[PDB]
Amino acid sequence: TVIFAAIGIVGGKLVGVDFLGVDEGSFWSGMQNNVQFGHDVVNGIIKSIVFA
Amino acid sequence: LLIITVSGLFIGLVLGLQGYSILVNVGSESMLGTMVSLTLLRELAPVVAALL
Amino acid sequence: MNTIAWLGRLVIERIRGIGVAALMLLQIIFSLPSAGGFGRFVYQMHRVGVMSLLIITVSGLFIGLVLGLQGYSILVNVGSESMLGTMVSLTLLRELAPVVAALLFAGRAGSALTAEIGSMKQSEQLASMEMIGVDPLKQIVSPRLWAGIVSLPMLTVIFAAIGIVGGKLVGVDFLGVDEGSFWSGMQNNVQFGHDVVNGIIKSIVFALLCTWIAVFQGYACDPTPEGIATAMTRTVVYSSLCVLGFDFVLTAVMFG
Amino acid sequence: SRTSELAVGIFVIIFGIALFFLAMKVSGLVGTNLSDGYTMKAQFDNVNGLKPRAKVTMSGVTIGRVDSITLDPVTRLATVTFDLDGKLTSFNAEQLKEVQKNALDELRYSS
Amino acid sequence: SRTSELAVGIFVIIFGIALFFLAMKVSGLVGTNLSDGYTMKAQFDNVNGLKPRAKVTMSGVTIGRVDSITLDPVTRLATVTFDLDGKLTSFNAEQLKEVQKNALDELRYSSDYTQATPAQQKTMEQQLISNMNSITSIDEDAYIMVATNGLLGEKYLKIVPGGGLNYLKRGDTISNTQGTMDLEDLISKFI
Amino acid sequence: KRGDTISNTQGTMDLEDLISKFI
Amino acid sequence: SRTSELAVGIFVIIFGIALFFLAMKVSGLVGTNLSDGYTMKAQFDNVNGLKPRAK
Amino acid sequence: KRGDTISNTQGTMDLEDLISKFI
Ligand SMILES: CCCCCC/C=C/CCCCCCCCCC(=O)O[C@H](COC(=O)CCCCCCCCCCCCCCC)COP(=O)(O)OC[C@@H](O)CO
Ligand SMILES: CCCCCC/C=C/CCCCCCCCCC(=O)O[C@H](COC(=O)CCCCCCCCCCCCCCC)COP(=O)(O)OC[C@@H](O)CO
Ligand SMILES: CCCCCC/C=C/CCCCCCCCCC(=O)O[C@H](COC(=O)CCCCCCCCCCCCCCC)COP(=O)(O)OC[C@@H](O)CO
Ligand SMILES: CCCCCC/C=C\CCCCCCCCCC(=O)O[C@H](COC(=O)CCCCCCCCCCCCCCC)COP(=O)(O)OC[C@@H](O)CO
Ligand SMILES: CCCCCC/C=C\CCCCCCCCCC(=O)O[C@H](COC(=O)CCCCCCCCCCCCCCC)COP(=O)(O)OC[C@@H](O)CO
Ligand SMILES: CCCCCC/C=C\CCCCCCCCCC(=O)O[C@H](COC(=O)CCCCCCCCCCCCCCC)COP(=O)(O)OC[C@@H](O)CO
Ligand SMILES: CCCCCC/C=C\CCCCCCCCCC(=O)O[C@H](COC(=O)CCCCCCCCCCCCCCC)COP(=O)(O)OC[C@@H](O)CO
Repeated sequence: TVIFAAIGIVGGKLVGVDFLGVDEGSFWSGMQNNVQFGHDVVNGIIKSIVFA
Repeated sequence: LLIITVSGLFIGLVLGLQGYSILVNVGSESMLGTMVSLTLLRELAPVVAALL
Repeated sequence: MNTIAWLGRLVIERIRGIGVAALMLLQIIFSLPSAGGFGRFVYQMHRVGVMSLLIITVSGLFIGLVLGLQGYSILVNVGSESMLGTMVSLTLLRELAPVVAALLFAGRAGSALTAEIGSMKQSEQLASMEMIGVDPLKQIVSPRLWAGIVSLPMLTVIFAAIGIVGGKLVGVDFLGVDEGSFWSGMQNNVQFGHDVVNGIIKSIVFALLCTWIAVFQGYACDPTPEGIATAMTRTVVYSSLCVLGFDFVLTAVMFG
Repeated sequence: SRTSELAVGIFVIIFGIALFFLAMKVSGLVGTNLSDGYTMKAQFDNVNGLKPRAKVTMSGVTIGRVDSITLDPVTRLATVTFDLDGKLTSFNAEQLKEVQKNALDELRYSS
Repeated sequence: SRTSELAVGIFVIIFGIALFFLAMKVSGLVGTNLSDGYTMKAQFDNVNGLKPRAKVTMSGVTIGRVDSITLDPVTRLATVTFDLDGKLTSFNAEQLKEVQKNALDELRYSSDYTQATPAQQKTMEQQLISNMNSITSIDEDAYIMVATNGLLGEKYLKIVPGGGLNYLKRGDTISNTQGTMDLEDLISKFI
Repeated sequence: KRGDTISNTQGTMDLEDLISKFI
Repeated sequence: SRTSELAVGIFVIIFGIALFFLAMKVSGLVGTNLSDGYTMKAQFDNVNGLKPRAK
Repeated sequence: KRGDTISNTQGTMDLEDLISKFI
C-alpha cells in the first residue's frame, strides 16, 4: 500500500500539473503543509497491518 | 507487484481528473495536491489495495 | 536470452487468448434463441444475482457510513454542512457504486462462474453434451452470460441506495445535520439523466467485461484440479484491471 | 424451481424499490412537469453561466424552465427561450374580470 | 489456426486504442472539436490566471478556445493565440449580402459622397469583393478582456462587441484589449 | 400576450461587473 | 520463430524501463531543471506566506 | 545584469493590518 499510494500521487500529479496545467510548485508546497507524517502516513500503515 | 502498480496509477488518474473539476469552481486549484494525497493516504490506498 | 524468449512467448499466447475470446463472444450474441432458454436464464439469475445480494447490501452500507463520517469533517470547516447529502450521493452515483460493486462481483459471482464451467469441463460433461448433439455454448455458456449482464446493473442500484441511506444515518441521525436540508440539497444538484443514468451506463460496460472474462476462463480452462484454480484467480485479476482501466475512460467522457 | 422463480421475483421487487428511491427522492425528476405551459423569449447581453433547464422565478416561486440559448450573430445579443406555466401565471374567470374593469378604470379615470 | 486467432487478438487491441483516442477528443483533452476554426491573436499586459484550452465567449455563449500564451521579452506583453469558430462567429451569403448592401451605403454615406472624386460607388464595388472572402462577425472596434466566471471560478476571454462599420478578416489581431484586474492593487489604493 | 418578448433585460454580474459599479 | 519471441520480450523490457525513467522524472526525484537559469536576489520587509519553489 | 539585486520592492500586506486600516 505504500507503493500503491506513491504511484497514485505520481499519477495524480501527471494529470493535474502536466495536462490540466496547475502550478508545480504549489502542488508540492500545499502537500508539504497540510500532510503530516505521523497523523496521515503512519495512520495509513496501521490500517494496512490490521487488514493484512 | 504488477496488479498493485497498474491499479494505483489508474486510481490516481481518476482522482486528479475529478478533483480538478470540484476545486476549480471555488478558486482552490492549488489544493489539488492536498486532496489527492489525503484521499489516498487515509482512505483509498489501505482499502483498495486490500481488495486486490 | 533464455527468459527474454520466455517473456515474449508469454505475451503472444495472451494476445492469442483475446482472439479466441472475441470469436467466442460473437458466436453467443449473434445466434437465434431456442426452446426452453428463458427458464435456464431465470435459474441463473438465482445463482449469479440473488446469491450476491448479501455481500452487496452489507458492503454498500459500510461504505456509506464512511462517506458520511469523512464528508462531515471536511464540510463543517467551510460552513457547508448542508451540502453533505450532495457530496454523499454524487460520490456514490458517479464513482464508487459502479466501481466497488464491480470489484465484489468479480470476486464472488465472477470466480464462481469460472469454477462451475471449469468443473463441467474436467468431469467431461461438456464433451458428453457435444457428442450427443447439443452445443454447450448455447446450453451452458449462454444462460450464464446473460444472467451476469442483467444482474450487475441491478446490484449497483441497490448498492447506491443503501449507501445514501447509510450516509443519512450517520450524518442526520448521529452528527445532527438538518433532515430537510439533507434531501433538498440532494434534489437540487443531482440530476436523473446526468448522474443516475450515467452510473447505470458504467455498470453495463463493467458487467459485460466481468462476465465475458469469467465465462471464457472456465471454457478455455485446463481440465486439471490446479488448472481450474489457476483460472479462478485469472478472472479476479483481469476483471479488476479492466474495471479500473475503463473507469478512467468513462469519466473523462461523461464528467470531463 | 418454484423457489428459484420465487426468489428471483423478490430480486426484482427490491430493484424496483431502489430505482424508485433514486428517481423520486434523490433526483429532480418528479418536480419537472409543467401544466399547459406556453413559451416566451428574451434577449440578453451576458448569459454567462446560464445553463439549460435552469429556473425562472417571479417572487421566489418557480414558474418555468429555460429551453435554449443561442447567439444570433447578426445582432450578437444572446437569445433565451423559456417556457412558463398555465396555473401560476395565467389568469382565470374571476381574475380576468378583476383586471378587465380596472384596465378600463385605469384608462378611463379622470386623467 | 493459431495465426487466424492471433490476428483477431491484435485487431481487438488496435480497436481499443482507437476508442481511447476518440474518447480523449470528445472529452476535450486532446484536439479541437468545434467547426472550421480559424485563428486570431491578441496582445495583453497581464494574463494572470489564464491557462491554455480556456474559453472564449461573445455574449456568454462559447465561441472558441485558447491555444498558447508566450511572453516576447522585447516588448514584455503577452501574446494569446486563440482559435475561434466558423459556424457561428461568421455569417453566410444571406447575412453577408445583408451587410454587403449595408456597408456600401453606410461608408459611402451623405457625408462621404462629397469627400472623394466622382466614382459614384465604383470604389464600393472594389470593397465588397474583399469582404466576402474570410470575414468575421467581430467589428473593427470590439475589445477583448479577461473575465473571471462568477466570483471565484476560472478565467476566460470575453469579446465585447460594439459599434463598428469595418470588420475583421480571418487571422488579424484584435487591437483593443485589457488584461486581468489585479485585485491586490485595487485594495492597495482603497485604504 | 402568450408568446411575446420581454423587452427590458440585464445580464449577469460577474466580478469585473461588480467592481466597475462601485467605482 | 524464436526470433519473434525474442523481439516481443525485448519490447516489454524496453517499455517497462522507459516507464520507470518517466516516473522518476514526473516528481522532484532527480532532475527538476530550468533552461539555463541565472539567479537574482531581493530584500523585503514582510514575506508572510512565501515558500520556496514558488513562482 | 545577471546576479544583481532589485532595489525597488514592496512586501506583502496581511489581512490583520487591512482591518487595522479600515478601522
Ligand atoms: C482528538 C484526538 C486526535 C488524535 C490525536 C492522535 C495524533 C496522531 C498520532 C498518532 C496516531 C494515533 C491515532 C490512534 C491509533 C489507532 C491505534 C489502533 O487502532 O490500534 C490497533 C487496533 O486495531 C484493532 O484491533 C481494530 C480495533 C479498533 C479498536 C481499538 C480502539 C483504540 C483505543 C485506543 C487508541 C487510543 C487513541 C489515541 C488517539 C487520541 C492496533 O494496530 P497495530 O499496532 O497495527 O496492531 C496490529 C494488530 O494486528 C493487532 O495485533
Ligand atoms: C460538455 C458536454 C456535457 C455532457 C452533455 C451530456 C448530458 C447528459 C445526458 C446524457 C449522458 C451522455 C454522456 C455520454 C454517454 C456515454 C456513452 C458511452 O459511453 O457509450 C458506451 C461505450 O462504452 C465503451 O465502449 C467504452 C468506450 C468509451 C469510448 C466511447 C466514446 C464515446 C463517444 C460518443 C459519446 C458522445 C458523448 C455525448 C456527450 C457530449 C456504450 O454504453 P452502452 O449503451 O451501455 O453499450 C453497452 C456496451 O456493452 C456496448 O455494447
Ligand atoms: C469484440 C468486443 C471488443 C470489446 C473490447 C474493446 C476493448 C479491447 C481492450 C481490452 C479487452 C480485454 C478483454 C479480454 C477478454 C478475454 C480475457 C482473456 O482471457 O485474455 C487474457 C488477456 O489478458 C487480458 O485480458 C488483458 C487483461 C488486462 C487488461 C488491462 C488493460 C485495460 C485498460 C483499458 C483501457 C481502455 C481502452 C478501451 C477504451 C475504449 C489472456 O488469457 P489467458 O488465460 O492468459 O490465455 C491462456 C493461456 O495463457 C494459458 O495460460
Ligand atoms: C516515486 C514513485 C515510486 C514508484 C516506485 C516504482 C513502482 C514499481 C515500478 C515497476 C514495477 C514493475 C512490476 C514488475 C513485475 C515483476 C513480476 C515478476 O518478476 O515475476 C516474474 C513473472 O512475471 C510475469 O508473469 C510476466 C508478467 C506479465 C508480463 C507483463 C505483460 C504486459 C505488458 C505488455 C503489454 C504492454 C503494455 C501496453 C502499453 C501500451 C517471475 O517469473 P515466474 O516464472 O512466475 O517465477 C519464477 C520463479 O519460480 C523463480 O524465478
Ligand atoms: C440495442 C439492441 C439491444 C441491446 C443488445 C445488443 C447486443 C447485441 C444483440 C443482442 C440480441 C440479439 C438476439 C439474439 C440473442 C442471442 C442469445 C440467445 O439467443 O440465447 C438464448 C437464451 O434466451 C435468451 O434470449 C436469454 C433470454 C433473455 C435475456 C434478457 C432478458 C431481458 C430482461 C431484462 C431486460 C432489461 C429491461 C428493463 C428496463 C428497466 C438461447 O439460449 P439457449 O436456449 O439456452 O440455447 C440452448 C440450445 O440451443 C441447445 O441447448
Ligand atoms: C430505500 C433503500 C432501498 C434498499 C432496498 C433494501 C435492500 C435489500 C434488503 C435486504 C436484502 C437481504 C439479503 C437477503 C439474502 C438472500 C439470500 C438467499 O436467499 O439465498 C439463500 C441462501 O442464503 C444463505 O446462504 C443464508 C445466507 C447467510 C445467512 C446470513 C447469516 C448472517 C446473519 C446472522 C448474524 C446477525 C448479524 C450480526 C448483527 C449484530 C438460498 O438458499 P440456497 O440453498 O443457497 O439455494 C437454494 C436453491 O437451490 C433453491 O432454493
Ligand atoms: C495509449 C492508450 C493506453 C490504453 C489502450 C490499450 C487498450 C487495449 C489493452 C490491451 C492490453 C494488452 C494485452 C497484452 C498484454 C497482456 C496483459 C497482461 O499480461 O495482464 C497483466 C498485466 O497487464 C497490465 O500490465 C495492465 C496492461 C496495460 C498496461 C497499461 C499500463 C501503462 C499505461 C500507461 C498509462 C498512460 C498514461 C501514463 C503515461 C506516463 C499480467 O498480470 P499477471 O502478472 O500475469 O497476474 C497473475 C495472474 O494473472 C495469474 O494468476
